[PDB]
Amino acid sequence: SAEHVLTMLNEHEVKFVDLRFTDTKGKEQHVTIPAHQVNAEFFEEGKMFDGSSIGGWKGINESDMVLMPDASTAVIDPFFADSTLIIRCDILEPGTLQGYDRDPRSIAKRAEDYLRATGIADTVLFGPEPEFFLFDDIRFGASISGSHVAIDDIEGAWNSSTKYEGGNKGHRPGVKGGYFPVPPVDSAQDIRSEMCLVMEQMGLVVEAHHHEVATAGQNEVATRFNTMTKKADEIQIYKYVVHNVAHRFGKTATFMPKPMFGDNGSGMHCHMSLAKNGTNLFSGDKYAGLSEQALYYIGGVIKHAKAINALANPTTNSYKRLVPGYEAPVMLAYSARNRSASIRIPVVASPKARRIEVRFPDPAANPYLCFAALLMAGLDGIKNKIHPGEPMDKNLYDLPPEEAKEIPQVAGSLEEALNALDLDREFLKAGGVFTDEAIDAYIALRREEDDRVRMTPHPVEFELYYSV
Amino acid sequence: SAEHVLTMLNEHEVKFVDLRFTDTKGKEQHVTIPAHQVNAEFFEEGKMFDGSSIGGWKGINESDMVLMPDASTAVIDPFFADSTLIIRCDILEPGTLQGYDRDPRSIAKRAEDYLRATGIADTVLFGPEPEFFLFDDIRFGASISGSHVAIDDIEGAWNSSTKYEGGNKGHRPGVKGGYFPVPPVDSAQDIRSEMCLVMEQMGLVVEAHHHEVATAGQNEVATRFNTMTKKADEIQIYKYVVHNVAHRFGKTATFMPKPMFGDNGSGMHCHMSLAKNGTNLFSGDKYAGLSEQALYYIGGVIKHAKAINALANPTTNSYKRLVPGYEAPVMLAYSARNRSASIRIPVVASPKARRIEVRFPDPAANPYLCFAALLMAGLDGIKNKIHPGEPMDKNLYDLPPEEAKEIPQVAGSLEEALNALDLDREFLKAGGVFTDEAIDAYIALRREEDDRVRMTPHPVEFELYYSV
Amino acid sequence: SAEHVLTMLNEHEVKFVDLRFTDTKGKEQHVTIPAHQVNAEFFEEGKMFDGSSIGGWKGINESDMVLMPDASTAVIDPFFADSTLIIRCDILEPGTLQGYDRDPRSIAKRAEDYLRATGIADTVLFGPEPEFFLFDDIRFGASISGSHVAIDDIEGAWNSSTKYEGGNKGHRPGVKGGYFPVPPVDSAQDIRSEMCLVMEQMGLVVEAHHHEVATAGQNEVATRFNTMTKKADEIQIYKYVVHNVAHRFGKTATFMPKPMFGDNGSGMHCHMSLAKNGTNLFSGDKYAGLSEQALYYIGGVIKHAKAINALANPTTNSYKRLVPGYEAPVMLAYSARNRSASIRIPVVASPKARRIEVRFPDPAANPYLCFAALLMAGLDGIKNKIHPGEPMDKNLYDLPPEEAKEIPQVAGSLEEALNALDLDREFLKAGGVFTDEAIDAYIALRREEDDRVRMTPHPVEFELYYSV
Ligand SMILES: Nc1ncnc2c1ncn2[C@@H]1O[C@H](COP(=O)(O)OP(=O)(O)O)[C@@H](O)[C@H]1O
Ligand SMILES: Nc1ncnc2c1ncn2[C@@H]1O[C@H](COP(=O)(O)OP(=O)(O)O)[C@@H](O)[C@H]1O
Ligand SMILES: Nc1ncnc2c1ncn2[C@@H]1O[C@H](COP(=O)(O)OP(=O)(O)O)[C@@H](O)[C@H]1O
Ligand SMILES: [Mn+2]
Ligand SMILES: [Mn+2]
Ligand SMILES: [Mn+2]
Ligand SMILES: [Mn+2]
Ligand SMILES: [Mn+2]
Ligand SMILES: [Mn+2]
Repeated sequence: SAEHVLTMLNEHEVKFVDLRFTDTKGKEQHVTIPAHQVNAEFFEEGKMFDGSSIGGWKGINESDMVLMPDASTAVIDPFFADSTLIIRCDILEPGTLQGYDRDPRSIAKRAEDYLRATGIADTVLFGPEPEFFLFDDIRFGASISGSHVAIDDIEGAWNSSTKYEGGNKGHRPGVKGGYFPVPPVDSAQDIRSEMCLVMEQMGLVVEAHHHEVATAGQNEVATRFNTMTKKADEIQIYKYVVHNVAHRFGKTATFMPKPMFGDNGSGMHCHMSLAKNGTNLFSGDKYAGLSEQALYYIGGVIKHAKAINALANPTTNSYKRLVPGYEAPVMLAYSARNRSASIRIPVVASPKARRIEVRFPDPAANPYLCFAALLMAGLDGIKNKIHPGEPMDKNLYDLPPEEAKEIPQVAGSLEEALNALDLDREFLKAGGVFTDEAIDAYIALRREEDDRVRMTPHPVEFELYYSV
Repeated sequence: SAEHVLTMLNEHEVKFVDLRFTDTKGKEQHVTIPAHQVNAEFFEEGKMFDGSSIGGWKGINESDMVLMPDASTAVIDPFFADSTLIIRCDILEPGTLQGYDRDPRSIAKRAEDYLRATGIADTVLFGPEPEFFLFDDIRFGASISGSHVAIDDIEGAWNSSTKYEGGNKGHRPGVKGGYFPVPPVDSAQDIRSEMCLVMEQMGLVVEAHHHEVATAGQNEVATRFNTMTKKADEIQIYKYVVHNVAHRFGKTATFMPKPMFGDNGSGMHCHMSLAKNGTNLFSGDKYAGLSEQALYYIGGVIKHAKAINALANPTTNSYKRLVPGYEAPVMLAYSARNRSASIRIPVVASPKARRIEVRFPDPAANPYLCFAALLMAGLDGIKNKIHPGEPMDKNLYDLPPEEAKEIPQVAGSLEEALNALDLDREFLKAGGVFTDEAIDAYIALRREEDDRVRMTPHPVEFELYYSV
Repeated sequence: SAEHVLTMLNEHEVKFVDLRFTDTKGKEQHVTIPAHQVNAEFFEEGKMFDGSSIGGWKGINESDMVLMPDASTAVIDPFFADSTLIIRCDILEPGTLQGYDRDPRSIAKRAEDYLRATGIADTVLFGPEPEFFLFDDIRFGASISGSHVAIDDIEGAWNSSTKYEGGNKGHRPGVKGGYFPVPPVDSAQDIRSEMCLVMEQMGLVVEAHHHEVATAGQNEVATRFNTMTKKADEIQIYKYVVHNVAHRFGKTATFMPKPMFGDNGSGMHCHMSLAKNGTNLFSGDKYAGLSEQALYYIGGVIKHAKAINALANPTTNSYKRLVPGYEAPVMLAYSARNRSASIRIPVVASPKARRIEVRFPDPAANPYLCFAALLMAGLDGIKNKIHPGEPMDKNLYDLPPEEAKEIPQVAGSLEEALNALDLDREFLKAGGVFTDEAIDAYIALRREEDDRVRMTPHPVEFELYYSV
């Protein structure tokens, strides 16, 4: 409703409207217009902007594109000083007003459409669990003469020896020791709740909040699932709230997957399930309460895992979390117990809540593209009745080590994932959801990133080879 | 209305009246008088002041001149502590009360007059888009033993490694990475809006605001077009608001065109169109919805580009933005897509909004003189039916590089532009708008500036030649 | 003599041989081999080295080239710790052993050959007067956030206020006040003499040494002329001695033409004359004791001045010395008095010493290429009997200012000079001395340098336009 919006403008005495959207990498972008620029036209024809400015979008000749406000997304910004209303927008091709091939939100919408079209189900449910870190100081750089990164937080175990102005009060979570010590060891209760309250003021529904495993401020706010595209929207808002509440509290938050070697990384498990006319298409008589549809879905995810990685773990850093470790969600298998398996099956009573949990995604992932790729892989698993095989209930990557334990695994590097995405792109092009151009552009953006890391000497290389 | 003014004095309990005007370089100037000095005389005969004090104005013998308040410009100053009313003034020759040959506002008015006189149209529309930078620290100097410039801002990418008192919160726009990351990466939302609110309190109409491309605080406030002279007035107010809101927020703003090598410069694109009795003389059946009048106008701009440069890019620094780069608006051509072309043709639906966008101007330009020169070149393009030739839809300055790609280009240095202005002055003298004396004086002011830069050793020269 | 060399090896118990050569920019380069690697082969076939490593030389496919030792140049290095013999080398094309088109020494030799060939004379005489600066501290840099240059020397007038550890002894040359105050005002007597003694130990013949005009260590060592190519060799040695004696004394020397705005730059006047069978072809009955041949030579130099500039003033910095100043050697004219004229005619008694002094060259110039271009221009002046016109005995660039005083002048910027060289290249290609490829390569090297300076914001631009 465009009318609901015009009343929210008066009800909150809005002075500005902040138009938001996401780029290919997954980063929320914005531009602001005075409330008085919002008229009838605005909703039917949107506003014009330069495409060539966003990475991986229009090139030299076709710059101009359309910002189409989605009136359903209207929500007040809780941080800006002057009353302002946020309105998420889709990026449409001018004239045709179609929906840009490279617009991640359009792509996600297309994927929800294709779901309904195949008639396999009418709605997809996503419940991602993004984790994050809260620090006090983050410093880094790289130039010809070197490079570095320094992290600091009042909770960091390393500060047990630090001299502080008013004395070191020393109650800190040790390495891997953040799972639930009550305050003062946990220094983020008040902040986690503000994040919750604010998230809810912005339309999210919070289920829980807690400190995570790592020392130095790993935390998590769990929110209720929602339909795929609305959830990706929620992820963006979620990140926004986290980033800004942290900033307001004198901290700095990051959704990087592995900021520290030696302690937990941050993951973004994704719970999924399908539905039609209110019934859960994933409940059944098969394994752990699953439908055979769920199993085909799983099979799809497993078949296209490496390609999904390119979207669910889009950073070189992502692979520093996905390493032969014990709890590393790297084994392409399912189970209701074995937490070595990248696909957990939650054991729950109500068949209405039956679903699967794909564990390898990380918060760096573009909501839209990550969720979409997960769906398309699932659908292709169904359409082609791809059987999962049997569930792994044994053990992870280490011992096993019997048959060299070379069972399925997620990509081991970004390049590998990008290459998989290159080759295994058909399941994504299905229904015209992902175009080759979009995929090739995405890959090019990430290869440029992959190159920086591959080409820049690493501090550890000096430790290992300076005296060679 | 001089009566409207006398009521604004009582309504706002004004204690002072701040008389404003612009010098040849384009810098707003002012002098203040107590409100009680405002009487009937004031409006009909103005106030006297020393001409010899402003650069490039009256010399040794004819110092005294007149400040003529323009009652239509009355607006309250939003920063001064004591209630004060701003009134823009024109500079008139004493006795004759004509309008000083060297007064940029008089010159701009003369140009609007000449437009109506030729009967080509009755009003000119200007929609400039000045960009600017917001820093925290700016230091520079030059003496016999050296020189330097140091820029600093909390957003500067270089500060990713800086130690801060309360910790580095590190969410900064990388180089060329300022186009729209939401806060906290974008640290200027609150300030851009205050600038908007204040601009509107001062009569401007804001269309949008956003962070620009460069790291370290490049920003932009887009305002609605207006008739030529009123828009130049708006530019002055615009700059004033930007400069002062920044100052009040603990920042410092600059409209310099290229403060940093390696990242975006700041430009001031100028959208233009002509009109008569409410109809847009630029809409037609020709290319991209244009009238043949628009094309002649374009031809004029292209013919006199180098001379216009002397007013639209009046600083040596201006040419550090206009360099063989990809997006450099340096190719003297038009197109609706090719953003290599210094003249873009906005593709819009309503023929009421058809216009041209001359991209090479920068914010250092004198509003008045820059806009005027753009007009006069356009008119001369019409009067002499100067055809544009065909639109460039190929590519920019690099590859092309086929036929050495020596097509039209803007001046490559200030001196070159000044020289062009010298030789190609006829189109400006038309209608007696620009006098030779005015032009020669302007050129002399800028040559003195050009000399400082040409004569002072450049830091890079040491890098390049110290070991020669 | 290759035998004289083999005896110098034993006489001085040489452990190494330092092979030297010059690149296109004019910078001496070197590589060292143990004395035991010097055999008969060495002299007849030289040693192989990678061409692609030097700027502006061989490209992707034809890397390898020959270093041909010139046994006449053997001289002991006075600084190296272990006894080492320096041997200048020419760069020859492999197999053909011809002489690389781009080798500046080969080019200079070719030019001396062509002189003898035309039969105009059998030897060219060059007496350059390079000036230089001696500092204590030189700091500079340029990055995205700024740039700077800081000069410091115990003689700098600015240090009259500096606090020193053992007290400020304050006897310093004021600005433009360095011409001859005896010590202690002149702090470089001992160092200038060491430079002299060492220069002579290396084969140069010193005529005088003295402090120059500028504060902060401008100095000069005057050496006796010699035949063109041998003199360019001497220039290289000269610079080497200056640079290294300075280094050994705790100073740092520079041959940059204008390190400071506000005080003298450093020039390299070039005295020239031609000869055949021991007689001075420049003495005659014409003006000031000149032959008509000398006048044609002058005419040549004047005709091709702008192109010569590209070699005699090859840096952007060069043009900060050649600016409308009083003593600026920028007026393309001759005279025996008017020191406004870039060509002075020394008034001397013995007709054996009659010659011309071209004043605009600076020490940044490549010896070889600068001298060669001067010759070729002179010869073309002769071959085509280019008359000089009449001598200027009036005044310089300022008042005059009568007829706007637009008489001949040297290039006003590097680009202009490079462009002149581009267009006016025929006189250089004469005799196959300079090839188009060589010229185009040189121009490309310098344009890259010109670009750095044109594109990088200048500190003064902030002073002039930050508040725009
Ligand atoms: N179909 C579904 N029915 C019920 N809950 C679902 C469904 N699909 C996803 N979910 C999500 O399960 C997630 C919540 O619980 P959480 O305590 O964070 O689990 P875990 O211990 O695996 O991190 C939420 O995102 C929840 O909304
Ligand atoms: N004749 C005209 N009709 C409509 N708009 C015009 C006209 N002449 C100029 N304009 C100006 O176009 C400019 C605004 O839009 P903007 O989003 O900043 O474009 P761009 O993407 O080229 O920077 C304003 O200055 C607008 O008022
Ligand atoms: N043909 C020539 N006969 C005599 N001296 C010559 C000849 N050609 C060049 N010279 C040079 O004149 C220069 C020296 O004198 P100098 O005192 O430095 O003069 P100035 O006052 O012009 O700087 C030397 O380089 C000297 O050898
Ligand atoms: Mn968790
Ligand atoms: Mn989980
Ligand atoms: Mn802009
Ligand atoms: Mn624009
Ligand atoms: Mn001298
Ligand atoms: Mn001299």
